[PDB]
Amino acid sequence: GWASETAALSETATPQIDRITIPLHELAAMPKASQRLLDDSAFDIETW
Amino acid sequence: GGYLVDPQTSETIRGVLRSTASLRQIASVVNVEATSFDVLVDKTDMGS
Repeated sequence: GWASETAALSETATPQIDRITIPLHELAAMPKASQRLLDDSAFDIETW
Repeated sequence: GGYLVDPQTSETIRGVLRSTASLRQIASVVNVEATSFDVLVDKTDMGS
């Protein structure tokens, strides 16, 4: 406002509000590995 | 301000009530652990 000393201040604006929807999709990978490798390949293929 | 307010969802997910009369009330149930059940019933009677 920058109100005066005797001004009888009125109502003022108030911000309009927006809502934004983050749809939260999914990201998937599926690698295949042979069990004859998983157990015979001393590197940890599971955690690799 | 419409976006600020969100409705209170529910307490549970309620469903349509469906009847529970099943004829298992008066019929005779048996606990069979085979592949079938064989009731043997003479279709006729003796003679005298």
